[PDB]
Amino acid sequence: PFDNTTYKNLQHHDYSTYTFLDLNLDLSKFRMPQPSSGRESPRH
Amino acid sequence: GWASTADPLSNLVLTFSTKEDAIAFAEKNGWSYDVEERKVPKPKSKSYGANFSWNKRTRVSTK
Repeated sequence: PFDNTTYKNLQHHDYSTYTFLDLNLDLSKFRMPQPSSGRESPRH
Repeated sequence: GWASTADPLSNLVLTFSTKEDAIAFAEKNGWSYDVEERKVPKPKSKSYGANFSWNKRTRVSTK
């Protein structure tokens, strides 16, 4: 069918304090290896 | 308690445009003289981008 009288963004009421951080923690396993500058800091 | 002096030439500073003219004026009045060379500042190399280098040590820690 087609629905046009309901708001579908009802999940955002159920977000806790650490949802962004734990989402990043779960998503970190799918990322490419980061490039290297040759030194661990510019102050080195 | 003032600064009492006995040297008449303590407030005698002369201005010359070039070095050789001052040398001629020094030899003309019979004064034993010494010359210090003109310390020109060396031409530095400045770059605004080097503060945000990708790997160099010249990054700015804060701005």
